[PDB]
Amino acid sequence: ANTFLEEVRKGNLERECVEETCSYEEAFEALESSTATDVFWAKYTACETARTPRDKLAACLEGNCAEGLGTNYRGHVNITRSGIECQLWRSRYPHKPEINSTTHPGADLQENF
Amino acid sequence: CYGSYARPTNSNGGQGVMVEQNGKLESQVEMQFFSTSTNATNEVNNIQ
Amino acid sequence: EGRTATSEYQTFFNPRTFGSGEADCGLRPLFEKKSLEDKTERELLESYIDGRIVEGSDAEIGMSPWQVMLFRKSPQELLCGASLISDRWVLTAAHCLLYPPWDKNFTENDLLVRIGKHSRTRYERNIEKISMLEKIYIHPRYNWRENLDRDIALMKLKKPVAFSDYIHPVCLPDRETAASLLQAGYKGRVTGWGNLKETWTANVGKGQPSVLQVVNLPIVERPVCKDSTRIRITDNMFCAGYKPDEGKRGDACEGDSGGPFVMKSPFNNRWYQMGIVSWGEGCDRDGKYGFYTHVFRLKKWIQKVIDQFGE
Ligand SMILES: [Ca+2]
Ligand SMILES: [Ca+2]
Ligand SMILES: [Ca+2]
Ligand SMILES: [Ca+2]
Ligand SMILES: [Ca+2]
Ligand SMILES: [Ca+2]
Ligand SMILES: [Ca+2]
Repeated sequence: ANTFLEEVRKGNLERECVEETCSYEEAFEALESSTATDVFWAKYTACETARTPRDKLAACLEGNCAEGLGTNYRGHVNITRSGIECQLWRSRYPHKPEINSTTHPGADLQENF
Repeated sequence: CYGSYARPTNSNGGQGVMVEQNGKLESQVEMQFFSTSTNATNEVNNIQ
Repeated sequence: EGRTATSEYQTFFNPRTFGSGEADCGLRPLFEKKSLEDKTERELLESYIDGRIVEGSDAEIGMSPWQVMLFRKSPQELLCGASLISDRWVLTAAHCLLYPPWDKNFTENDLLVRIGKHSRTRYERNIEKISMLEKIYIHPRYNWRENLDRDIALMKLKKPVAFSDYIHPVCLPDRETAASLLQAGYKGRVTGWGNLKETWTANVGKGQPSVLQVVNLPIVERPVCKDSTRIRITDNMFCAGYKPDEGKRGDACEGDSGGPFVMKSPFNNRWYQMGIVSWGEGCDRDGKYGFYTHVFRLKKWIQKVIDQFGE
């Protein structure tokens, strides 16, 4: 955002929307891949507490750790705290989830992760 | 732009070709609108 | 094949409360009374061409008389499938009626049944019939807490529906008859409209068929059936269907849940329903076949219901 003459130089997704509080416009401009754009947005949002420092935002981009209540987690662990198998979020077996893939598509709902 | 001239037509110094349409009475000037892309891409807000 | 050796049907149930016309189970006037063979019978023998998985095929007219469609009374919604066992008793999956975790707890006065339907979204007044449930019996051995064991539910209709070409009960195999048919290597038949796929899967891309659909599925080995699931499987449930090779998932999730699994018996020219199309791993998990709930042993139990209504 700062260093006004940045909009004439080429840019770095990391030298605009990472090491600096950025516009989703410059984010949109730099991303275009609107799926990953939503991903980066989701990042930003969850990383709202990971805005600083820089390496914290880098880790929040890695996504292996759940931020706060766990909106950002994108790992491969699909097991409950006590070893019970996780039911498919979209499937109705054995429970029909009021809160499921249709209601939360932006969390990247995997098989049972 | 360097060295580009175009004679006035109306009295108030506004350039514009007077087309022959039922005569030379009328001038053809169109209007076009624009809004922010990114800022008004995903959303709508009546894209003011 | 049966030639000059006719196995007669033995009446195990009294007609007074089990219903009349018991001797005429699974006999379609259009096909059975004129010895007309359906175009889909040529695949019955398990000695067929290298056992390649056959896609879904549309059933003929009047070839599914024992199928029943369990519908929501209010509002309008298709619920499940069911099997016609007699002119005054119906058999349906218990999970379609009772599932407190599913927010599903239906009384006798909240669901209806439709018999003899051709198209789900249409209404052909003359040939199809509707009925409203009155009494429901649940077997105490129905265990939905561990593996959906014994998915059995019995229903009684207040106003009986007489015999017709598109509505006719299916025969009930016993223990010896089931053993003989299963050791003969004959494929099973599952009829439905794809409501099982809607209920137990979120797979969007293959719309729910409003036309009567039929799928042929043979049986596989029981120890392999045990090894095919991470959840314990009782003897009352068995595997059926082709093995879905890697790269594609099988059609085990076709049809309606609670529907019949029938085989045309070669010894008496009759159709015997091995059990109920219950929930299996063929829907939720790829690489699995259809798991079906056995009801053939329940003959002695069946009369135990109508012995309550012998007044
Ligand atoms: Ca800047
Ligand atoms: Ca900037
Ligand atoms: Ca800078
Ligand atoms: Ca820019
Ligand atoms: Ca920029
Ligand atoms: Ca940097
Ligand atoms: Ca822009």
